[PDB]
Amino acid sequence: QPVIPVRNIYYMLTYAWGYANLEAIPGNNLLDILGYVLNKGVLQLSRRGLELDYNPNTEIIPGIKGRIEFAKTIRGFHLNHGKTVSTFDMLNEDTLANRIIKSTLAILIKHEKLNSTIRDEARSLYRKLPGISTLHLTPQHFSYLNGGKNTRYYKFVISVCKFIVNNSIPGQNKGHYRFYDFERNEKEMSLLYQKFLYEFCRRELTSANTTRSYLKWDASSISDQSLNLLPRMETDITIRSSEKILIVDAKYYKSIFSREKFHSQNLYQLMNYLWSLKPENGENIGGLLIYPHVDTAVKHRYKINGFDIGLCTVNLGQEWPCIHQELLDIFDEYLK
Amino acid sequence: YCLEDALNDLFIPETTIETILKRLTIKKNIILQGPPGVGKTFVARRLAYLLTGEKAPQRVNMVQFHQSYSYEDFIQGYRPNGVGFRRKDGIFYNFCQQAKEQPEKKYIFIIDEINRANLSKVFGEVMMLMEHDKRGENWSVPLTYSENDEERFYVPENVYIIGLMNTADRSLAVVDYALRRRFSFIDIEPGFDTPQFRNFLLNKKAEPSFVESLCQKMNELNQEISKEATILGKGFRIGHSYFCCGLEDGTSPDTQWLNEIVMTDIAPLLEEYFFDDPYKQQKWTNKLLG
Amino acid sequence: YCLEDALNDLFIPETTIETILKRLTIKKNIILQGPPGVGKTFVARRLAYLLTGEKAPQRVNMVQFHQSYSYEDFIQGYRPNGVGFRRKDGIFYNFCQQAKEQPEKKYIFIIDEINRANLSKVFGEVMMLMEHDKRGENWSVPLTYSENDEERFYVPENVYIIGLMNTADRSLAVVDYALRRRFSFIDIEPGFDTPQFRNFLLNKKAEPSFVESLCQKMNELNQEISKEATILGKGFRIGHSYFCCGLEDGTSPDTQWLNEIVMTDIAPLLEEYFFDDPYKQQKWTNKLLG
Amino acid sequence: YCLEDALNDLFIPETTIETILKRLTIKKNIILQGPPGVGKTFVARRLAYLLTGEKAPQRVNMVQFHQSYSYEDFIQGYRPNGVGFRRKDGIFYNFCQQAKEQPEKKYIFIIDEINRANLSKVFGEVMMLMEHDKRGENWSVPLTYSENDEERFYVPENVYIIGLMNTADRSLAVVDYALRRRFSFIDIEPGFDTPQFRNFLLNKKAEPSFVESLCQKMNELNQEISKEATILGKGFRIGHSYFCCGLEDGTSPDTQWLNEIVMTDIAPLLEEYFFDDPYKQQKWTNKLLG
Amino acid sequence: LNDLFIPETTIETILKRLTIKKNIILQGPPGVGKTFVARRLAYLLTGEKAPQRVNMVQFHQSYSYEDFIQGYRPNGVGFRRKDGIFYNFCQQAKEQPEKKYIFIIDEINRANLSKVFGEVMMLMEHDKRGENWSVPLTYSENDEERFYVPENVYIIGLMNTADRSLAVVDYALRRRFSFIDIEPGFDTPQFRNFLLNKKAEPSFVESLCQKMNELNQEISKEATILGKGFRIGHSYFCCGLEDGTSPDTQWLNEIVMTDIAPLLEEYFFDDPYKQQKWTNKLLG
Amino acid sequence: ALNDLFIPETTIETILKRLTIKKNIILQGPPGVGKTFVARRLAYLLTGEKAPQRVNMVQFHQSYSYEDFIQGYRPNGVGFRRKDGIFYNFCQQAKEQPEKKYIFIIDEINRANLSKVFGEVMMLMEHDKRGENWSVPLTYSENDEERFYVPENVYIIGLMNTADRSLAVVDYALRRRFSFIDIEPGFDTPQFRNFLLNKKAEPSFVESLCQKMNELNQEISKEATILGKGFRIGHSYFCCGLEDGTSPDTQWLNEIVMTDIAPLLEEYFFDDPYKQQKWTNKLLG
Ligand SMILES: Nc1nc2c(ncn2[C@@H]2O[C@H](COP(=O)(O)OP(=O)(O)NP(=O)(O)O)[C@@H](O)[C@H]2O)c(=O)[nH]1
Ligand SMILES: Nc1nc2c(ncn2[C@@H]2O[C@H](COP(=O)(O)OP(=O)(O)NP(=O)(O)O)[C@@H](O)[C@H]2O)c(=O)[nH]1
Ligand SMILES: Nc1nc2c(ncn2[C@@H]2O[C@H](COP(=O)(O)OP(=O)(O)NP(=O)(O)O)[C@@H](O)[C@H]2O)c(=O)[nH]1
Ligand SMILES: Nc1nc2c(ncn2[C@@H]2O[C@H](COP(=O)(O)OP(=O)(O)O)[C@@H](O)[C@H]2O)c(=O)[nH]1
Ligand SMILES: Nc1nc2c(ncn2[C@@H]2O[C@H](COP(=O)(O)OP(=O)(O)O)[C@@H](O)[C@H]2O)c(=O)[nH]1
Ligand SMILES: [Mg+2]
Ligand SMILES: [Mg+2]
Ligand SMILES: [Mg+2]
Repeated sequence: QPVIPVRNIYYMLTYAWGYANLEAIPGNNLLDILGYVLNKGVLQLSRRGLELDYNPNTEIIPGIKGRIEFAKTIRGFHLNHGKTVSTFDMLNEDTLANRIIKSTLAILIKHEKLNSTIRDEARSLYRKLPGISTLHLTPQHFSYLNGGKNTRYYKFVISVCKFIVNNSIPGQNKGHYRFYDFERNEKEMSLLYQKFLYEFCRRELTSANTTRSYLKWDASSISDQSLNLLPRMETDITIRSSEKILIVDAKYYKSIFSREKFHSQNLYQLMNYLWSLKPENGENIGGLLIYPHVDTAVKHRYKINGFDIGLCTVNLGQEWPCIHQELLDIFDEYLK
Repeated sequence: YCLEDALNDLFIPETTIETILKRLTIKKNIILQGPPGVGKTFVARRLAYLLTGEKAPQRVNMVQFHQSYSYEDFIQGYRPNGVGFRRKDGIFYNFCQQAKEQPEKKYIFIIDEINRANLSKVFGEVMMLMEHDKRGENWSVPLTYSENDEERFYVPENVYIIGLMNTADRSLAVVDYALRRRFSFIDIEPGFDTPQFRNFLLNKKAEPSFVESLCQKMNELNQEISKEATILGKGFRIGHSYFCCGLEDGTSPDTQWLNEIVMTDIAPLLEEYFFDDPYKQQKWTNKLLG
Repeated sequence: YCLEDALNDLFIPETTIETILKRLTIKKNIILQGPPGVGKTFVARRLAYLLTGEKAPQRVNMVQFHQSYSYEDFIQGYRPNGVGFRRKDGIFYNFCQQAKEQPEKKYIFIIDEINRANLSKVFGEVMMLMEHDKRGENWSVPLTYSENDEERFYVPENVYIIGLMNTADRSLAVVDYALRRRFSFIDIEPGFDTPQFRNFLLNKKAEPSFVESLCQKMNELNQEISKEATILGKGFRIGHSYFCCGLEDGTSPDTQWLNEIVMTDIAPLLEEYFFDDPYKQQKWTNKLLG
Repeated sequence: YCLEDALNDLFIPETTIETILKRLTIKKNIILQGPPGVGKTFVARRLAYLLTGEKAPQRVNMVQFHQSYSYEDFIQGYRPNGVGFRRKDGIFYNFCQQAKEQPEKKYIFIIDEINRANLSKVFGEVMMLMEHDKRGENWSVPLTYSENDEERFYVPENVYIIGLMNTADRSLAVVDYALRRRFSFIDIEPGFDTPQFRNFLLNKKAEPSFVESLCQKMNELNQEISKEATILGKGFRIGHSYFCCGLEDGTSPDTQWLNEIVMTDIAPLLEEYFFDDPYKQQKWTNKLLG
Repeated sequence: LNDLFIPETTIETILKRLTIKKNIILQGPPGVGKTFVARRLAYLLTGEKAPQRVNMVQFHQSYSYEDFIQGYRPNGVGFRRKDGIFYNFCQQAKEQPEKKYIFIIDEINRANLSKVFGEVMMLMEHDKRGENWSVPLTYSENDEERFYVPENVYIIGLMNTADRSLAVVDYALRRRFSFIDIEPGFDTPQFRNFLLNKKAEPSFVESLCQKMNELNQEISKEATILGKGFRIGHSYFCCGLEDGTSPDTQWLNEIVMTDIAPLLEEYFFDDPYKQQKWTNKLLG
Repeated sequence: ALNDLFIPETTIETILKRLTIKKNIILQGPPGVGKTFVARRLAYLLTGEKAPQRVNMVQFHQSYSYEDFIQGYRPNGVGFRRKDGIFYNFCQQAKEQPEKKYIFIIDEINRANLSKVFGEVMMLMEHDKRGENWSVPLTYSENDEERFYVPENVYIIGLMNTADRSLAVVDYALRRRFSFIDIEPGFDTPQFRNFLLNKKAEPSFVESLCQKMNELNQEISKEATILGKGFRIGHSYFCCGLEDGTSPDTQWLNEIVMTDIAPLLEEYFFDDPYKQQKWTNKLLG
């Protein structure tokens, strides 16, 4: 029942989120890793200073502050008891962005299985933010934050809270939490795999252009022009360069981790993508299937139906730079 | 006031309007819940005249709520003189007193954009009377601003209250507690896949296939929006009125006319919707043009 | 006055300019969304004179929404008189009365940085009334602070409204989808590729290579700006206003002048824009300089 | 007044100063950004009399913004005379009228710590008006609290605006890129490795050996600060003021004098800059002493 | 200069720093006599025991620019512009230039210090004091009417270092203020001499310093969580023995449970054993 | 009164030792502990005269402000007047009698913002700074003729409750000036047992109930985070209904279980009805 060592997965999430030392931390499990960055990350932010958003405040005060709203005062007759309804912009840290972090820290502390040091340090920080109001977290809160007015650094740490919240399970106790066994599910791991690659390819392969391409069937049907019944087809990634175009279909499977029969059903999707795609330049068309393996990496090339197709693997668990080395080495072969 | 004038032009099925007419006589406190551009404001002006059976402005009143709207203007309150403060009968107080004169004739009060202001701040004490069961002079109460307990106000049974609420904003996910008890929510469909909306175009020199081709995509698109719940619920989906307007000249519908709407209205809206996946914008925008 | 007069100096293609009047004449309320420095403020005063057909200021009104405007400021509110308050008709209410003074001649209301203010708060009742269909006496509605005697405020047909929302500040973006249906949104591009921009430099003592080199680099940059959507979206892409001005004295455009621009204005923006690696900052700055 | 009077005590190069007045005469709006202790406040009072060429403070207005500052204070707002409220023309409004009286003479407004207060709310109407090409009556605009459309405010051409913002806090930064466009941003550096800084010390009986040891040290340290732009940008680096003042009595700057201040001021500052690293604090602190 | 438990060198630093720089921040844990130090010190700088010159306030999160400097606030008739204390105080000192007038701000960390000071955050620096540096105030009706700090004014800030708020860091204010740490001073003889001149046992005083130091050093062990700023102050011992009860082990036992025990909880939160351990360590 | 009070005398003796010196004090304990009734008897004890006039009581809430507490402007028939608050009036009453100890009771203090309410005076109530030396003119004191100083005689008691898990860490202001005291329910105390045996209660019935509640009091505080020691049930519910004229009995207790402990038991857990039912059933028999 093997899975990737937990530390390296964090690197994949980083590219997936589009943006540190993990050697120091001794906790193999993920939550020690993720909390340490969050616990440390807030400390990095606080050094520079946390975000302060001008929050308008309209209230009943004993004097003029900012702009008096004449209507609310006269209607409430606050003049008689020497009061006014006035609008002013107090500058606070109680915004949604900061509130999410603080409530998450409660979840992080409440987690049943966690390093002692991480739990202790977070509890300090939780106290260190007295003004902020705790909240009950939902994706709807994170949904509102798609504006991303905050810095690039904030958006990274916020994404971490999204992973924790959704991948938090109550455990033995009603109050406390228990972390999700994320590695076991392939589907999100696959969506991690696909998203990890797409943003990764933009970074390293500056030489080539990397875009996801939607595809349309060559078919015509008398019944419907819509062809809603037909399967929707959107590439995982397309990595187009002047010399050669290349489409990749990659998925995370448990069977392939075993070094026997081979699970390559995704290939069935791939061929039809090649067909429906027509290149104006007509330089060439190439395909690649890349999967994660644990032990070692194996590469083959094939010439199937007039298309040049590669099957390849990566030895995850080796080392992240050598893995980073291997991926760039891989594409150089096929991108030609 | 014939239904034929009322109901022929409409895109809505005759079933739902009848269902609406049922509950409205029954409960008299109704809310139309749908995205903007489906004729919520459009129907309600007609609906009032349906019930009365006549086109009468006096018996029908329309307002739109906003944050500045308050009890003191709505119901009763004090307005400054040059120095002094004079009490003034508000709309609903003045409006009901007309209804008190003629109990038989139906009276209609229409409140658009109700969610923007809290009902309690405006209505307040009168929410007790407003409910359908507790109406009539039996339940009379003296007002906050009544000079004496003798002066009393009761909501006459004849008045019906209509509320037009749009499910297009994130804040409205937490619907106000005041509304839910007292009003009956009804959902208005986008109403693309309807005969009359199509027939409206066909009378306006439209090809059926171009019309029929469009609806599947619109029906397809709104389905995609409703599938989401986190950012965009079912209530956010597109209404049918972008396409209605702009044909007053007689210019025939076509991709040329349609493309103007897509780029100038629907294209940036999708950027707001699909901020996270700009390519998703490209997916649909290219899909619609084709 | 005519289009030839306006489009003499404007860097925009005629294509949008006719599209603008097309949507306006049908819809009567539109918004131009683009990054700062693309002549949004610049076109707006010229546009007003086109539709009236004359260069008249009286029929036009220009304002800016500054996140502190209110319904009391726009429409109706209470102001102190010497000792006691009085009701003051707002500017828009003051404006509409002028527009209905003569329906024949069109009247324009211009709002800079409209996205800032909470439009639902300011307009209130008008948010429905502004739309083309629901105009005139038929849709007269009584205002909040109107006298108890029925006095109603209706948008004249001749009135046209224009909004000016920059695309930089993401937070200050229109999420009032109910309001976004009244308006039609017109994207404006930076204007680098256009010859009408290029001619403006070449007429002003410029080399075609230096001009053609400039547009090549900027267009590369805006693609890279357009590449991202996480932080820096398409809308953030750089405007042409920086290059437009400062040559009135007779200073010919050259790398010296361009170098002053890059170090002084753009180079701060870039480091503010990225704030992840200086290399990207060092890269693109040197690219423009080299 | 004359130019050389200012430059005698000024550590910044004239090259930057010449760049500054060139922009300011053109742009009329500028922002000076650097760490605290580099003479932003110092230069600004000097700079105004340079631009006017005559030492007239009446034509100079100097203010410090903060959270408790608004459009009502700055521009216009209603405030209590006593029993009766009145419209109080804010300070900037009054300043602009003064400059109108004498259009020839330049009038200067100095805003210290501008980045603190919400400029978006404060400037508002001004945010459009202030730009170099939009000044004058042609672009006159009525304000929020203006009695009618005719009452309008236009920035005079003679006015010059100065913006002063520290770079220490990323929290308080001018993220409004539209606001960024009006202002021309000129960075200011600590300028340790300058003659005029050294001449000031040698003039006050300082060792040239100690001076060369001093400037080299801080130059390396400040460069270390700029390196970790993710953590601490170049804007965070130490200014020259700590060493500047404190010798007024005539105390010679020996190594002991420097060792005293480092312990009292920079040492806790260093502790804050390196919360995680005690050795790095120990490294650089000990580096200075030997 | 007699009953002070802080080193004579440290106070000598301050007077030289204060007179020159005119602004300081005195930061330390509670129970180090920050209030008494400045009040003792303030009379030194004046040279006379004058309390009218000296005014003290204790800031708090709700404290505002309305309170400190200026503000519009109601009279019986209506609203008017009300000069806050500092405007009132600086005018009073401006009336008499020669003498040195002092302003003391306690619990300064609580308020958003930038917000409160506002205009004077620039003006307070020693060089920018005078009519040349005057500015019209925020609420000033007229541009010509301005406010400038006089040179005689000197400012003292008292800071609790045990409640860090990771909300706002200002390094510019740090330029205005010269930060001076204060240690509890258990080791100092003046603290010991006070008790030995109160009929304490010689060992009992010596025993206490060993006990406190072992605890205090542990607090400063983990600079990230806690620091020397967190460690315990001495002032709790000063109070309560002037009634006539000389020190005894029982009296020590009272204070540990009375005062320090919550502090331990505050400090060593969710670690009772460490509290029980360190508590019991002192009692033995 | 000591015999009437159910809490340990040592705590009673300890408190008088603290307050006399510290002059500011706050009691945090479970609801149903007689915290108000505790302080009043203690208030009468310290003065020694059983004087209610010296005693004044206030209950705080979130709206409570400086105008309510200290001073504010209230409308006249025409115009408005400065209107003295409670604490301003109360201390000036105490100012006349310096020898006489005067006490102030602030119930549910933690709800309101002390700073907003007290403001200026929040430092003046600190025992070190008392008397005319620390006099300050008030915000609304237009003239400098009169300044407000709390005289030494004043003692301030704050009644706080450990009932609510929603409550976060106490405000920093409070911790500084106040000594925090935990009050026991007092089931184990003999004075409470003599308060039932004086009512002809069975010793078995008396002793069993002490053990019964203690079994619960341990379990409610056994929870690490959500339910602490402060949560555990107090005795005040048991007092009311026995000396009115009706003797103790298990059926009398049986009603009390349903009345207060049963909903309270639901309130604390709010997760498991069986865990409530098990405990409620355990209590009854
Ligand atoms: N002919 C015709 N027009 C319709 C129909 N439904 C809506 N419209 C048109 O759509 C436009 C706007 O309708 P409206 O009621 O205001 O939508 P709304 O729900 O009120 N908008 P909002 O929610 O933003 O307030 C009008 O031109 C209206 O006549 C319809 O069924 N038939
Ligand atoms: N001559 C000329 N100048 C142009 C043209 N387009 C923009 N500019 C110039 O660029 C500067 C700013 O234009 P402006 O309308 O204010 O852009 P904006 O979008 O309104 N600014 P903002 O978004 O910040 O409000 C002015 O100098 C303007 O004249 C143009 O086509 N011709
Ligand atoms: N004598 C002299 N002093 C200088 C010079 N430059 C800066 N200073 C001194 O440094 C101190 C601060 O000046 P200031 O402008 O306020 O620095 P700043 O960047 O504005 N600081 P902040 O942004 O925090 O307000 C003063 O002592 C000032 O006189 C200089 O060239 N000569
Ligand atoms: N004799 C003497 N008393 C001191 C000393 N330090 C503090 N005290 C006394 O301790 C009591 C409380 O001091 P306080 O200012 O409230 O503590 P702090 O504000 O936290 O530093 C007062 O009586 C102080 O004078 C000292 O060094 N010597
Ligand atoms: N006789 C007597 N009554 C007590 C004692 N303790 C509490 N009580 C009674 O319990 C009631 C007050 O309880 P309390 O907790 O203050 O009510 P709460 O303020 O609503 O929480 C009164 O009937 C008190 O007399 C006590 O020790 N002796
Ligand atoms: Mg509507
Ligand atoms: Mg503009
Ligand atoms: Mg300065």
